[PDB]
Amino acid sequence: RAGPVTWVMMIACVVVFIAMQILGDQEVMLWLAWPFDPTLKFEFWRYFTHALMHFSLMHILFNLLWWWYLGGAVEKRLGSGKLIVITLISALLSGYVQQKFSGPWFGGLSGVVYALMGYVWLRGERDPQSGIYLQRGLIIFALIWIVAGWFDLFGMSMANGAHIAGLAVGLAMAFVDSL
Ligand SMILES: *C(=O)c1cc(N)ccc1[C@@H](*)C(=O)OC
Repeated sequence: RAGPVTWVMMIACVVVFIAMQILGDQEVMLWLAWPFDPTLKFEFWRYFTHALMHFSLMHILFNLLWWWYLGGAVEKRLGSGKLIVITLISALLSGYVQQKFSGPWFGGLSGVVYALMGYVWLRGERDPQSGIYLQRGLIIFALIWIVAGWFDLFGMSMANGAHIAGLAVGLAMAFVDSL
């Protein structure tokens, strides 16, 4: 079954998604979004918690499916702490880039997912002895996912700075780790 980190991320995203349905999207964003006013700059959770918010059923479903699979794999083969760090780094960096180009009103675990895609792949392709890799078939679907993000094929208004920054981060960490 899914490790503790894989699990708590999924439950946290579900809990937050429920709150967004009950209270509305904007209201939850007041609390969890990247700082949108200078008065909010020291509320350090916001640099990360944007990743917990999803704006539709499909948004959350596909993110959690990928997270469940890729995150679960990282945790099992490389440990909980490693998944934690990939998650914090990709969340922080993807938010930063997204914000830079589009402002603070955004959310979604997809920055982390793309990081996990790049990470699991490059790490298997450069350090097979790590005991983790992205199976041939899933490489294909990962690529399609990336293509869909890049060309805005999801039918989402959300921009896609988060997407490329996430992938770049995952690749970079795999590089460093395979050394
Ligand atoms: C994904 O979670 C996400 C998040 C943000 N902030 C911007 C874009 C995207 C793209 C996406 O949902 O790809 C699936």
